[PDB]
Amino acid sequence: NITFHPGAVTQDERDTLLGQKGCTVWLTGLSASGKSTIATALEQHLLHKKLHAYRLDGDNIRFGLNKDLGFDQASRVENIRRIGEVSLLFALSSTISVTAFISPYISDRQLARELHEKHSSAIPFIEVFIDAPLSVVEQRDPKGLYKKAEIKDFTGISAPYEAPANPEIHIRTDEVDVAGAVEIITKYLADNGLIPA
Amino acid sequence: ATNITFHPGAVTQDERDTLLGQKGCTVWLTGLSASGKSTIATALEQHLLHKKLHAYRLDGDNIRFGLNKDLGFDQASRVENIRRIGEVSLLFALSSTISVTAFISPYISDRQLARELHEKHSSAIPFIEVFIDAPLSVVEQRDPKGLYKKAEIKDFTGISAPYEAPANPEIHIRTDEVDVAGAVEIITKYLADNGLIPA
Ligand SMILES: Nc1ncnc2c1ncn2[C@@H]1O[C@H](COP(=O)(O)OP(=O)(O)O)[C@@H](O)[C@H]1O
Ligand SMILES: Nc1ncnc2c1ncn2[C@@H]1O[C@H](COP(=O)(O)OP(=O)(O)O)[C@@H](O)[C@H]1O
Repeated sequence: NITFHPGAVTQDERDTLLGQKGCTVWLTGLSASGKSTIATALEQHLLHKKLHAYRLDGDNIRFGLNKDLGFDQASRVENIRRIGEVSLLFALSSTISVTAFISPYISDRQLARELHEKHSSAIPFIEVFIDAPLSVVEQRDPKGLYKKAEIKDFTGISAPYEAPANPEIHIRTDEVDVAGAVEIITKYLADNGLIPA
Repeated sequence: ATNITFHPGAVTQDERDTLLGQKGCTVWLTGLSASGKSTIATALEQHLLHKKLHAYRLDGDNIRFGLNKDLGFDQASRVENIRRIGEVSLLFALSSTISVTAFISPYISDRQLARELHEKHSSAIPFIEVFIDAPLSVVEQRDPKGLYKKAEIKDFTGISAPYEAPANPEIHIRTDEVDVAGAVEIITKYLADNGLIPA
């Protein structure tokens, strides 16, 4: 009982068979703003809804796929480029891809977006501004990164963060808790047809 | 009214596999040009999707001009091409997806490095190496893109560069003896026999 047409499955075929549409949920924000805390909680929530969702962050990218990359300007650009391509591949597989990198530069995030929006069939790219004040992330500072200021070119302290002008989702994590941030993102996905009811 | 639950930290591998009713793995196809990797990969992916299983094909169409567009054709580029593909296929397996790679991957050391990414991973991930084995005579008869006839093309695997055949892979399929549906049946049966998809 094995059936297939010649060639590759189309995107509509895959989406229909798996009962799910792929997209990229692109988190951006300062260190300690809550990207990682929100991404792992959102991923679990979606998995409880029987949805394929997968988090991309430093833990599974930096020392594997991108282990060849340094911290010079060219390396940083290439790091985001490759994360953009990988996130697109996950979306093409009918998975909700959640990226949790500071991604400070407008141009880098824009090129990741264009890979999705210019894809032969356009793939949703949902930019989520995880927005916490500098005073809040310095008070949080769960790794001591802000106190070191012994660390150079640090986003928001000694390097620039380029805030998105008008992202698809804007979440102020000093006024919404983790569950509320997960609720906001999931409701956006549901209201835009990307996950079932 | 909401309905949200989660524990601190990341989902564990067993939690993810259980919630999704599926275990992730890499099905690594290797073989000569025109041996049937892409033909089998697209049929297999369709078959698994029909079983409501996440499966995803990695090949030249979605890798070469995207993630790996920076790479050329020198030996160093070639090694790096397979290296990255090994990492990406691992990420898909970690997502509880059946990742199917369809690259010639002619060198034993490159396939071995990809394999060790899976087998030495903190939680070990199955790496299923499938020798798509067709004689030089058959693939020269097939030559669906004229690649073997060009000989015009340099350092071509099986003609002017080596193919290092797997010694004893998890699956060995002679595509001059089995049709595409039978090749899909063998791989799918192996997946079920090893608990990676429901029976
Ligand atoms: N609403 C919220 N969302 C996310 N994190 C929060 C929130 N409120 C407080 N925090 C705390 O802020 C810190 C954010 O750390 P982390 O998720 O590692 O941020 P990032 O990945 O952006 O560097 C965590 O200690 C978290 O517990
Ligand atoms: N039993 C078989 N398995 C796979 N392909 C076959 C088989 N018999 C004939 N073919 C043909 O051989 C060619 C294989 O092409 P392709 O899948 O592109 O090989 P590769 O991906 O290894 O370069 C296709 O034309 C396909 O129709």
